[PDB]
Amino acid sequence: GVPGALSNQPAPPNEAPIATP
Amino acid sequence: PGGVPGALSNQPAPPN
Amino acid sequence: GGVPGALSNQPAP
Amino acid sequence: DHAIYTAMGAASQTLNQQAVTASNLANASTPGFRAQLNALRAVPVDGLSLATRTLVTASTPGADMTPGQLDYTSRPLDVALQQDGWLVVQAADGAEGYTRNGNIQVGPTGQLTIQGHPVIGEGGPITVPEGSEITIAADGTISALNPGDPPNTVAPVGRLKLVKAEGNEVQRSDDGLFRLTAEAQAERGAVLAADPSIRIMSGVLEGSNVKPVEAMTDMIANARRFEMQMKVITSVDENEGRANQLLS
Amino acid sequence: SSLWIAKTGLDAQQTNMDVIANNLANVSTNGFKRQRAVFEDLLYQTIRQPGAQTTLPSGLQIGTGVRPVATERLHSQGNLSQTNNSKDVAIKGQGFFQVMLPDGTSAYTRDGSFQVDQNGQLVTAGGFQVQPAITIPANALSITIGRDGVVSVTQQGQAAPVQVGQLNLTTFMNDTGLESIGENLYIETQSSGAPNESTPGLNGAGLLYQGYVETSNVNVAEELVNMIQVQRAYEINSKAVSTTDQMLQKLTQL
Amino acid sequence: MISSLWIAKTGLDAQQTNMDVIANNLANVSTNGFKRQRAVFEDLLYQTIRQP
Amino acid sequence: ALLNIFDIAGSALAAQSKRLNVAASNLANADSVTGPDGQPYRAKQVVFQVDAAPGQATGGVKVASVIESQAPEKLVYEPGNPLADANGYVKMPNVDVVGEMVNTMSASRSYQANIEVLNTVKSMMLKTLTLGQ
Amino acid sequence: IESQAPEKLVYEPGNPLADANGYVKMPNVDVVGEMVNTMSASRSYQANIEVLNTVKSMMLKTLTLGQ
Repeated sequence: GVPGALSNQPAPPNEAPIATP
Repeated sequence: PGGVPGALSNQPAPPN
Repeated sequence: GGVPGALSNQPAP
Repeated sequence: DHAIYTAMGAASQTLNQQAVTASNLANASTPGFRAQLNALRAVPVDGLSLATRTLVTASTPGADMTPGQLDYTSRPLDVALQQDGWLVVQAADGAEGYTRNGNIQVGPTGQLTIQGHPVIGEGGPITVPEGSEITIAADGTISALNPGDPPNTVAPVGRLKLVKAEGNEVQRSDDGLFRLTAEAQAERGAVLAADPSIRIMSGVLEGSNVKPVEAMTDMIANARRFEMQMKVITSVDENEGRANQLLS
Repeated sequence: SSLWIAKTGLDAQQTNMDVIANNLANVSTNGFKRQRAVFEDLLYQTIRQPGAQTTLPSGLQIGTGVRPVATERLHSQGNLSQTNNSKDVAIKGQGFFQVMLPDGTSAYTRDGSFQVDQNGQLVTAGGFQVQPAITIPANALSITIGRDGVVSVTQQGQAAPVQVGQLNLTTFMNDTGLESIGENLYIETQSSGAPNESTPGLNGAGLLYQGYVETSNVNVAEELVNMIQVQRAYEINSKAVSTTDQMLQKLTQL
Repeated sequence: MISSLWIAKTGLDAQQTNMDVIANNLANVSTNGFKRQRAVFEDLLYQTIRQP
Repeated sequence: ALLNIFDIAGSALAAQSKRLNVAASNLANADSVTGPDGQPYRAKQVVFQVDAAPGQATGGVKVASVIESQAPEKLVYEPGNPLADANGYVKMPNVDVVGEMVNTMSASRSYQANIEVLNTVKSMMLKTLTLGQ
Repeated sequence: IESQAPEKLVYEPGNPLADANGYVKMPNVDVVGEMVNTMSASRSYQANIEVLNTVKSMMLKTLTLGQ
């Protein structure tokens, strides 16, 4: 939850589209 | 399989 | 007491 | 070990002086503004046995009463006072305040305001008839002419309360209005009567009186003094370390 | 810190710069009242009160900055320019033409450049109708807008003009309190309430000069001097920002 | 604050008023029974600096 | 986990980094007309809260969320733009320039001050451990 | 205890947190004072550590009194 905690799950990929799909 | 670091991978580009 | 020391483990457990 | 505190006091009061100067500079365009003076007082610490430590305290000793430059605006309601003259308004807390802002405005109901504060005239706040054209004379007299009605129907309505007070008799309140000091209040009374010797010019607005040269010199001086105090702090900080870590 | 004070100073001068740019952009607009920005310092902070009183009155009293309170428009009569178009009228005095907006609320304007729509009807350049309305027949050889707002039409093969309507002007008790809708329109506020309709020439309403347009009130040299002083004050405030940064940087590098 | 600007602004305004009056006088040469206007310019209040 | 001073100063560093990132993103998007969806960019703000883990005693700084500023969006008359409304005013972001530079400077000086605090504490930390041996 | 100093007033009547007149209240922290306090606390701490170290050395030497 808090930024800097520990979780057993990898974060989702960081996608940044230029146009709305 | 990490890619290019720094400038190229931190610019908004359309996926291919 | 009310104030934890600087050299103490994070009060947040 | 306590010279660090003397230098820290000097640096903090330099920051306070810089804050005062920056606040003065931010109001270079404020109509009818009086700059806040700044002075570093020295407080000598009493005690035993050899008096060596003297600290610094920033202070603001009143304000600057030098008039600024008058902008000529072709409007009858913008007025400028004589040197060391003050317009009287009813303060925010039902009290009396003095100001230089001659930007008199009118409302739909016809009452005169300055910055929203109603102006005080001979018999309590001045009220002008609704929707009239207003002219201010050179001695505070106010004339009102109804729009479209024989210009032979122009008649005076009241007189502004113009007072005379110097910097020693005037102290700035927290709401931006100037008031009498207690020592001046004891001599000149709670309320100052109108001074008939003050001329007022209609159609000119008085600006601020901040001096750019003094402000720039003060900023340079504050920067250099702060650097010197930081050097003193650093010099004291190394010595104490060595001393304790070694003589243990 | 001094950073916020000087940033407020910079924001005020930019505001003043925007006001001056708006005034200079509307030089050629018909019936424009120049905007003048005034500033007020915010609450003064008292840190320690002056003591009981030679010497100087001790006491640290620190200010906060500068804020813009309200920008006021100077309601002074502009000049008249001759456009032979008979639909244009200029106002000699404090009066505003009343107009219906498409939503149905009433605004007030001074730009006297009018036209006629497809079905008669006197409208502004934006097409809004000018109330109380004037319908014009399609045999109008010549239209005359009188001094008292009378709109008379000359008909073909007749000897007398035909009266249509009176251009009623709205007069306010406080003109400077009107809110600017934008496109050459003013809307009444609580500081400019009680819109008093009147025939021009009566109850202080201004007269109408037909065939003339009112020029903008913007004086040119005053704005240039304002820009010079604004630029210099902006530079001074930037110098203050630079000075505070330098000092805090020394403190950190200690 | 700058001062010398707010004095030269009044100078410019006075000259502008004079030029407007002159233009009005010149434009009305053909009017029957017109009377020339002359604008009288005359200075503002002086500030007095203490002389110990 | 972290020592209390370490946690406080590291939280300060992270909060200042977030504020600097928000300022940089605002300064980059100062002239943006549209986003990825067709809505104007809105200047972001970061709100600092005190992470008072104990009752009112001390605590570092946390950032609850990045809020979107509520200021009149700048209107520029460009009727030819597809994003112009009925009246034709395209919406430009409300990012002020001076405020963001001041924010960048202030965030940098707070970051450096917290760094200096950590550097100062560090020597005392390492010298504490010599007490036993 | 809460430090006695006027709360730093900031004019930002656009921030969601504000006052009646838009006077945001910010803490009265004097940065120079806090930095000097941190340095002083560190130095006093180190001095006390030296005191403890030399005292332990003396206790050991006292334990080696006659031997």
